[PDB]
Amino acid sequence: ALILAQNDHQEKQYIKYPKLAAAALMASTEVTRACQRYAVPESIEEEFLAASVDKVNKMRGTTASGVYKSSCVEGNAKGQAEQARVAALAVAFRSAQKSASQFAAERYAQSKYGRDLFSSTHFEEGYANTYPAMAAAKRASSYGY
Amino acid sequence: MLDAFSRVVVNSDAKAAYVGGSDLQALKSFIADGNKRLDAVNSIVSNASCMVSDAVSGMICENPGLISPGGNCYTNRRMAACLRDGEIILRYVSYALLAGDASVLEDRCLNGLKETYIALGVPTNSSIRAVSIMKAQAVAFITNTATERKMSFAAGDCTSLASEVASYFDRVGAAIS
Amino acid sequence: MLDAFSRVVVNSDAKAAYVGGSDLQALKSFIADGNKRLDAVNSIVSNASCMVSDAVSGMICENPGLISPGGNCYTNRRMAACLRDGEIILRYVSYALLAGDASVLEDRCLNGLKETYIALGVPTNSSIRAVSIMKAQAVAFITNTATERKMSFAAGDCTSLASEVASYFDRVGAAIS
Amino acid sequence: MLDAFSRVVVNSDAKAAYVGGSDLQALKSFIADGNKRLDAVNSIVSNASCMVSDAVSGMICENPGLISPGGNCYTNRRMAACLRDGEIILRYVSYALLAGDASVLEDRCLNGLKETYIALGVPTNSSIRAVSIMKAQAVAFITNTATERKMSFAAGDCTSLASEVASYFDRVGAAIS
Amino acid sequence: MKSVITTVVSAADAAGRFPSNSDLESIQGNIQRSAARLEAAEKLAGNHEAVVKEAGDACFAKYAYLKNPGEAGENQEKINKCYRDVDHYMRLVNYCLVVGGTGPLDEWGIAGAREVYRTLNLPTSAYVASIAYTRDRLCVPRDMSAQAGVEFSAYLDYLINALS
Amino acid sequence: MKSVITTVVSAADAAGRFPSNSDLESIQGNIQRSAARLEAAEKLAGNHEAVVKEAGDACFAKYAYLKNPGEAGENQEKINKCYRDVDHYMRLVNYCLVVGGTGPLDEWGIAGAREVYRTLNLPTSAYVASIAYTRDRLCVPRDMSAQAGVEFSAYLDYLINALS
Amino acid sequence: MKSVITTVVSAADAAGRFPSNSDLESIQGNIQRSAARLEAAEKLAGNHEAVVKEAGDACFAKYAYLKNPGEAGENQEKINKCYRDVDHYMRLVNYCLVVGGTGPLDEWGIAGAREVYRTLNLPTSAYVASIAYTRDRLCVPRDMSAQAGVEFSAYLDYLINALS
Amino acid sequence: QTGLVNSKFSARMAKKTAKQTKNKVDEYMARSVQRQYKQAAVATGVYGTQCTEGTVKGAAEASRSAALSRQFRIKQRSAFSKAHDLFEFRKHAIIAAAGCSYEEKMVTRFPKLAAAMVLGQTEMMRTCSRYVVPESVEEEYMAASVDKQMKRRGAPGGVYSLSCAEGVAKGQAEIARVSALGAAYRAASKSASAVTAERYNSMAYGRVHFAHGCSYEEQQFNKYPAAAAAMRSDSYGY
Ligand SMILES: C=CC1=C(C)[C@@H](Cc2[nH]c(/C=C3N=C(/C=C4\NC(=O)[C@H](C)[C@H]4CC)C(C)=C\3CCC(=O)O)c(CCC(=O)O)c2C)NC1=O
Ligand SMILES: C=CC1=C(C)[C@@H](Cc2[nH]c(/C=C3N=C(/C=C4\NC(=O)[C@H](C)[C@H]4CC)C(C)=C\3CCC(=O)O)c(CCC(=O)O)c2C)NC1=O
Ligand SMILES: C=CC1=C(C)[C@@H](Cc2[nH]c(/C=C3N=C(/C=C4\NC(=O)[C@H](C)[C@H]4CC)C(C)=C\3CCC(=O)O)c(CCC(=O)O)c2C)NC1=O
Ligand SMILES: C=CC1=C(C)[C@@H](Cc2[nH]c(/C=C3N=C(/C=C4\NC(=O)[C@H](C)[C@H]4CC)C(C)=C\3CCC(=O)O)c(CCC(=O)O)c2C)NC1=O
Ligand SMILES: C=CC1=C(C)[C@@H](Cc2[nH]c(/C=C3N=C(/C=C4\NC(=O)[C@H](C)[C@H]4CC)C(C)=C\3CCC(=O)O)c(CCC(=O)O)c2C)NC1=O
Ligand SMILES: C=CC1=C(C)[C@@H](Cc2[nH]c(/C=C3N=C(/C=C4\NC(=O)[C@H](C)[C@H]4CC)C(C)=C\3CCC(=O)O)c(CCC(=O)O)c2C)NC1=O
Ligand SMILES: C=CC1=C(C)[C@@H](Cc2[nH]c(/C=C3N=C(/C=C4\NC(=O)[C@H](C)[C@H]4CC)C(C)=C\3CCC(=O)O)c(CCC(=O)O)c2C)NC1=O
Ligand SMILES: C=CC1=C(C)[C@@H](Cc2[nH]c(/C=C3N=C(/C=C4\NC(=O)[C@H](C)[C@H]4CC)C(C)=C\3CCC(=O)O)c(CCC(=O)O)c2C)NC1=O
Ligand SMILES: C=CC1=C(C)[C@@H](Cc2[nH]c(/C=C3N=C(/C=C4\NC(=O)[C@H](C)[C@H]4CC)C(C)=C\3CCC(=O)O)c(CCC(=O)O)c2C)NC1=O
Ligand SMILES: C=CC1=C(C)[C@@H](Cc2[nH]c(/C=C3N=C(/C=C4\NC(=O)[C@H](C)[C@H]4CC)C(C)=C\3CCC(=O)O)c(CCC(=O)O)c2C)NC1=O
Ligand SMILES: C=CC1=C(C)[C@@H](Cc2[nH]c(/C=C3N=C(/C=C4\NC(=O)[C@H](C)[C@H]4CC)C(C)=C\3CCC(=O)O)c(CCC(=O)O)c2C)NC1=O
Ligand SMILES: C=CC1=C(C)[C@@H](Cc2[nH]c(/C=C3N=C(/C=C4\NC(=O)[C@H](C)[C@H]4CC)C(C)=C\3CCC(=O)O)c(CCC(=O)O)c2C)NC1=O
Ligand SMILES: C=CC1=C(C)[C@@H](Cc2[nH]c(/C=C3N=C(/C=C4\NC(=O)[C@H](C)[C@H]4CC)C(C)=C\3CCC(=O)O)c(CCC(=O)O)c2C)NC1=O
Ligand SMILES: CCC1=C(C)[C@@H](CC2=N/C(=C\c3[nH]c(C[C@@H]4NC(=O)C(C)=C4CC)c(C)c3CCC(=O)O)C(CCC(=O)O)=C2C)NC1=O
Repeated sequence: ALILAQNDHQEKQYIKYPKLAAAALMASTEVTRACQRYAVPESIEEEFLAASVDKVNKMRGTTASGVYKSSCVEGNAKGQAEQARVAALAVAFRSAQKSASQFAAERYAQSKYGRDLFSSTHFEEGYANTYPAMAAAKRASSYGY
Repeated sequence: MLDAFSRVVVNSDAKAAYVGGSDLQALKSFIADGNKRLDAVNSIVSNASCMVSDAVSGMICENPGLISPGGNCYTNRRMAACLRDGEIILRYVSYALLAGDASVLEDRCLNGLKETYIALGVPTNSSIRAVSIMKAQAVAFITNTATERKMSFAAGDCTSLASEVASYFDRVGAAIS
Repeated sequence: MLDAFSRVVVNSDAKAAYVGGSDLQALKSFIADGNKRLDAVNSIVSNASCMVSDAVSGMICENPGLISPGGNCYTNRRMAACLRDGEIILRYVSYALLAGDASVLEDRCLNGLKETYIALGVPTNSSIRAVSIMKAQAVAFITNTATERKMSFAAGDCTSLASEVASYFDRVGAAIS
Repeated sequence: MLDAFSRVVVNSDAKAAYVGGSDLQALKSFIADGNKRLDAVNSIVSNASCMVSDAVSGMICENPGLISPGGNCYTNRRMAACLRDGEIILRYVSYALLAGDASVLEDRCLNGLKETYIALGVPTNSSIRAVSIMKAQAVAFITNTATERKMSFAAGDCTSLASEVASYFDRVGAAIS
Repeated sequence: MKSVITTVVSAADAAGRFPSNSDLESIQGNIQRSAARLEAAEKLAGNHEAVVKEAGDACFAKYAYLKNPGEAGENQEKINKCYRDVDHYMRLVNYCLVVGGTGPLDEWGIAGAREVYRTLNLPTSAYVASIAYTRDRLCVPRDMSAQAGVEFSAYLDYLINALS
Repeated sequence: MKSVITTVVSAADAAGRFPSNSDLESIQGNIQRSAARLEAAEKLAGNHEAVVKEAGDACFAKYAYLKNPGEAGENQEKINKCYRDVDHYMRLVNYCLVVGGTGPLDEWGIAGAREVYRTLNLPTSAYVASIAYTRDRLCVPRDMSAQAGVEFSAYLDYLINALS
Repeated sequence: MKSVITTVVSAADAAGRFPSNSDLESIQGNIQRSAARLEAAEKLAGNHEAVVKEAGDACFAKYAYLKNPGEAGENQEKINKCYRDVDHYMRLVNYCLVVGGTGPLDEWGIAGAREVYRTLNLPTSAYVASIAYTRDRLCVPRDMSAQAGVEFSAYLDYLINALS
Repeated sequence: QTGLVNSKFSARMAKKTAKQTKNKVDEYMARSVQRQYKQAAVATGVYGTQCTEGTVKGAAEASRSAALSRQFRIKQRSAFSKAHDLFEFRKHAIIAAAGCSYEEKMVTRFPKLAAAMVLGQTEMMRTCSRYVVPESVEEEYMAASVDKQMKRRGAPGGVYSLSCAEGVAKGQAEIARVSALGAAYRAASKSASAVTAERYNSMAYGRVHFAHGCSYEEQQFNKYPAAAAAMRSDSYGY
């Protein structure tokens, strides 16, 4: 949130209030659909490039010993794992019904998102501008998933 | 996921038949040599770190143009990204050897590995040589026929699991080509 | 196709204006050294079959992984195809050097050739080097600093046409990258 | 095919001699009347639309039997093909004036045409009267003696170019009649 | 487009062959006679508004029936479109004075022109009076030089030969 | 034959068109360049017995291995057949200087050459030394004119690029 | 991949038939004659390093002019790449012994070979010298069996029928 | 949700992407060019003599099911044989769409447009190998010599390809006999005005598509236009 704040008042508000900066990231990745839940790979080789970093992203969903952490859990009652399964396919289907102006917006927004927060080098921005769905599958590492 | 106990149960579910003792003969034989298979998987995992160094440096010494500029294992980022996927293939065939069925391999590691290596410019002819030396390193560790480090084992034949792990490595080879 | 003459026509067709005396001085100076364009492109086509043997074997001796078994220049059908497109690219660059514009390049040669080399497993990182050796050879024959053959030309300056072909091989090198 | 510059090659290849000072007087003169020749083709490309209509309606005013029912100008489909092939042989003789030889007539116009015209029901008497009337229309444009349209040119005798096209029209009007 | 360059670069590409010494020799013709049509270009471009004032009413000189009601030139704004229409064709022959071929004519001026005039009822046999009036309106030492007039007239009656 | 004249007639026959000013200006290249390509015409035709003798042994000077038996230079009538072939080629180079293009070399010397020389055990690298020796022995103001030496050598290394 | 099994099932797939009794009978020929060509396979495989040194120097024994400056054996690494290619041809004739046909030659050694050796200026007459030195070096009951020398050498002179 | 490679249960990204729409525009120009090239055959209201399927009631429906299996075999090509089919149909269409830069522009984008034009332009001026019957055994042995060289890439290395194959089912290839035997007779029993339009267009086809300024190949094509109409592209293996 320090590297998406524009003026120094906004980056001062993100420092003093750490719960604000968490939902500031949740502001910017909903007004620009750079989530995994809006990520549509255009082809099968970009679908696999998305899954190359989800398996790194699930590796922080477990601890360093190998026990499953509490950050990644898809059910708390009987049948809630199926209820979360049958709901997430609907919002995956709603991610395929965007307009052509909405698809081309987030395609240039995902590659924008992956190369200012997650590119210290030339190859990390080499993958982002060529495969924008790989840039959509990079979490902040405060989340387990 | 479909393991060896669950491969047969979707075959019976294609016709909705109760699975019976004519079909457990493949399964009760499979559970009888399960101590051999756990003696087989452990021989791979306990030598798993150098086995990808045994293979990828075997790939470089056979073909020295990969470390040449213009090769796809040239820079130090790329050799790290080849040794990273040297061990993912060995991790995912130890997942298929322990489960007794290659339907953890064909969907969690190779469902789309063909077009991934095509669109990245990864050479297909040298990734066959990266995985075939690990094919010859599996069957030396299953059959305890390693010429530099032999492991202590109980006596008996183990030629079926060497044929099974070699039948997992060619499915890696026939899909990425 | 188009050329350098028709490039200012279709730029003036977008504004629907008559090409007056103001913008034709780019083409008034172009016909003043029309002998220089023919005196430059004659050095390329006279050494055209020897430039692609100078470049493909320069690509092999710098990156020896193509002549490894399995590699992209191992089957003797494949080396015949690599020398086949060495003189296709050298034809189409010398087409664009003769016409003065690169409009013959990205519709008959460079159109779809990037995804064709990806779908064939052609290593494009060494395929830049086979073009860039032809860039260093076409810039040597035009200014006549080629250190095994000099030709007979009238004295003057040809650095404006040395960069005309050097911006065309890099148009090939940027489209298949 | 042949042309005028290729005719002295195959005349010299008919005995495998060289092309020296004996055969070059016809060819060193050929570049001198080249600006007469390039002005002769420019005269005939200017006015091809009426001079086929001068010919195919001058065939009508001496022979109205094809607009008689059962002829060859009774159909509007057939009257297009008499206008389409009235200019193709005009296009081929303008090819022959640019080439300096009638080599393109005996393979693309003459050969096959007599075997064509028997299988169509073509009146052979219409063939000779069409070409000879537009023969006089051709040399009227070449010698600038067209009595309802004039043209600006450079001064000099031009009957050598008028006789060269006069040696072409009696070729094609002979065999198909 | 058809030019001097674009014919021989497309002809050599038919066999997949290099530019031979025949093909460099055709480019040499496009230098000396290029300057003949080049001084016809900006002299036409500096005087284009006065030719269409004389080529516009020439179509209404010998065909004064265009302004009758019931035809496609009946009102004033169609005559203003008719003055716009010939200025496109005088812009197109200014382009072949640069490229030396018939490139910007045969795809931009003739291709489709046989069917848009038969479907919108504009007479091509009366339209060619506007171009052919400018053919004999050519004073070869007073308009421009001499050898410009043997090719600028050749482009205009090519356009007469293309519509009819 | 492929010449300057034969290209533009086939381009107009492909389009189904009359020879326009793009095709007309190609023969303008046969006005300024045919003064220099025909300057080197009779220099070869008037001295064809001199160039064949002291370049035909330059084939045998670089490759003296042919005089061993089993090879092509093993008897005198084979060498008498060997000097005929480079006398055939320089006749064809003289045939392509007088035609403007590269027609007589292509139609009569190069087409089918790669099939005969492999089966008859004739080294094309032994052909190319006799051709290329005439290129660099050629002095620019002494043998011919300055632009004719560029012109005669440009047809010479086309044959080197044809055989290799 | 021209083999016994491959050309008999592609003819059945051309007409869309099943493998009939004409097609199973060709594979019956791959038991009797397959004993002889496979017996010569490990004879070549077990002794390949002594072939390409002792029959590879016969290229520069006869054609000694290649070591001279200018030609294809002008230094060490072009000499070293020459011994690699006869070792490439010794694998593809060993690969043809086990496919029962002319498979790995016709794709990996023959097709396109006659254009590579032209543009790389490699004389194919030197290639057939080192192969024909292996063709006549055959003591028939001492290399292999009596009929194994027939089927082994049948691919050797097929290659000389291909390179020449 | 994450990708389908780990712990999912149904295939996703069922959306019209860029490559599917690029295939969708190219299929529609294939249904426009094949519309327009059939307009020269059926120019009046009646169907012509050569727009026929067969003679037997079971053979007219067998023409479609063969051709529906023929278009699968172009889809079943290898990646090297698809790319050689890609650029060779690009080259033979610029020779087809000769004098226009706009008609040259459209084929360089759309790839199934290139297969649609040069198959239909062969069948517009009837330069096919089926529509020509040579008048004598002089012209026939010239025509029988050239197409065996055109059949020489049906077996590239002596083993057959799939593109030359005509039998796809049990008893399939016998209908492929009699459909072409009737096509040989209808080409022989065609109208006298059409068959001399065939020989002149086929000898104009071979001089621009395969001769390319050669005096010898133009001379045999002007002597034997039946051999010129047997000359096709080399992307067709048959
Ligand atoms: C879950 C599935 C899964 C795999 C199957 C592997 C394999 C794999 N490797 C790479 C990525 C890579 N993989 C290689 C590997 C190789 N290149 C070669 O020349 C050799 C043949 C081979 C090593 C032996 C290299 C060099 C890169 C990086 C390419 C680059 O940086 O441009 C990628 C793209 C994403 C990335 O950047 O990592 C994937 C998916 N990793 C995974 O996460
Ligand atoms: C140019 C470089 C180069 C290499 C890296 C190797 C690569 C390599 N290793 C093996 C063959 C093998 N490679 C290994 C792997 C290992 N061996 C061990 O003792 C360890 C446990 C582990 C490394 C940590 C094993 C177990 C075998 C089987 C033979 C044996 O060592 O007992 C083989 C096949 C048989 C052979 O030729 O040896 C090859 C090509 N060879 C080379 O030419
Ligand atoms: C009109 C445009 C046009 C081109 C640009 C060329 C280029 C081109 N090359 C190939 C085909 C090929 N091209 C190469 C070339 C190379 N591989 C290498 O290692 C080198 C980097 C490079 C040579 C310098 C090879 C090796 C093949 C064959 C691949 C195979 O056989 O599988 C193909 C596919 C068709 C075929 O297989 O022949 C095409 C279109 N040809 C054309 O028609
Ligand atoms: C590793 C192996 C290796 C080779 C095979 C050569 C190949 C080679 N030659 C040149 C550089 C060149 N290559 C040529 C080509 C030729 N020279 C001629 O006179 C002929 C016409 C033609 C060979 C038939 C020319 C003309 C130059 C420019 C310098 C010169 O020779 O005058 C370059 C460019 C160097 C650079 O990029 O800076 C390379 C790679 N060099 C190598 O390092
Ligand atoms: C039966 C009906 C009938 C006709 C339609 C005309 C047609 C016609 N015109 C000419 C004769 C000619 N026809 C033309 C053609 C033309 N003249 C021009 O000035 C234009 C450029 C162009 C019309 C577009 C020319 C140039 C001549 C030569 C005489 C001349 O016009 O100066 C002749 C030959 C006269 C002869 O030799 O006997 C005929 C038959 N005459 C007829 O008897
Ligand atoms: C049909 C084929 C054909 C050609 C090949 C050219 C041949 C050619 N080149 C130049 C002429 C020239 N060529 C060059 C070029 C160069 N000088 C150098 O020192 C550099 C090495 C090189 C730069 C590329 C220069 C500087 C001139 C003089 C400028 C001029 O008069 O045009 C001239 C004019 C002077 C003369 O008569 O020689 C001609 C006819 N023209 C043709 O019609
Ligand atoms: C029945 C009549 C008949 C013909 C008209 C020709 C036509 C023809 N030529 C080639 C084959 C060829 N045709 C040429 C063309 C030429 N070669 C030259 O020396 C000239 C420059 C130019 C003729 C003008 C070339 C260079 C090849 C070989 C490369 C290729 O396959 O195109 C092929 C492919 C099969 C083959 O190689 O024969 C055919 C059918 N062949 C025939 O059998
Ligand atoms: C059609 C082309 C054409 C020619 C090749 C010459 C004809 C010609 N002159 C010489 C003969 C010669 N040529 C030269 C010229 C030179 N020698 C050099 O060392 C310099 C590099 C160069 C000056 C620029 C000299 C000095 C001789 C006499 C010595 C000799 O070569 O025998 C030779 C070889 C020896 C002989 O037979 O006399 C030939 C064929 N005239 C022509 O019309
Ligand atoms: C071209 C036509 C053609 C054939 C049809 C076969 C015919 C055939 N089958 C076998 C011979 C045999 N075939 C079988 C196989 C079987 N036996 C059974 O009862 C099962 C149905 C089946 C098991 C898969 C066995 C077990 C033998 C005997 C063992 C052996 O010969 O290896 C033999 C060797 C013995 C003999 O010579 O009779 C022959 C020639 N070969 C041919 O060339
Ligand atoms: C598996 C199939 C296969 C082949 C058939 C060969 C064919 C072949 N040879 C060479 C390349 C070469 N081949 C030779 C060989 C020879 N030159 C001679 O004078 C002798 C005739 C012969 C040695 C006996 C030489 C000297 C070169 C180098 C040519 C060059 O680099 O320009 C090349 C280019 C790449 C390379 O350097 O390897 C290829 C593909 N190579 C293969 O991979
Ligand atoms: C696997 C393939 C293979 C063969 C085809 C043979 C062929 C062969 N023979 C010799 C080598 C020899 N070969 C012979 C044999 C004979 N000399 C004659 O005159 C008789 C015709 C014939 C008896 C059968 C002799 C006497 C030598 C030793 C002389 C020498 O140094 O060449 C060599 C050189 C290296 C070696 O000794 O092996 C080879 C390749 N040997 C092989 O290993
Ligand atoms: C899907 C894409 C698509 C195209 C690219 C075009 C291509 C095309 N044009 C025509 C048909 C035509 N095409 C033209 C166009 C031209 N002729 C010329 O002489 C000019 C040089 C050129 C303009 C650039 C003309 C004038 C016709 C009708 C007459 C003819 O066929 O020549 C036909 C045959 C249909 C018919 O007979 O009418 C086709 C397939 N049509 C399409 O549907
Ligand atoms: C433009 C208008 C147009 C048509 C009237 C139809 C023409 C047409 N093509 C085929 C059917 C076919 N047409 C071809 C095409 C060819 N075969 C060859 O040998 C040549 C290479 C190529 C052009 C002659 C092929 C390969 C088939 C399928 C097999 C066949 O029946 O011949 C059929 C079914 C009848 C039959 O041939 O058996 C018809 C009516 N298609 C059209 O596009
Ligand atoms: C004139 C229209 C026409 C034909 C041709 C034949 C087509 C034909 N080919 C056959 C059979 C056949 N078909 C082919 C393929 C084809 N043939 C070749 O010589 C080459 C090079 C080919 C690829 C282009 C081959 C090679 C065979 C022989 C293989 C075999 O008979 O098993 C069979 C026999 C199928 C059977 O009886 O089951 C027929 C009927 N019929 C026709 O109506």
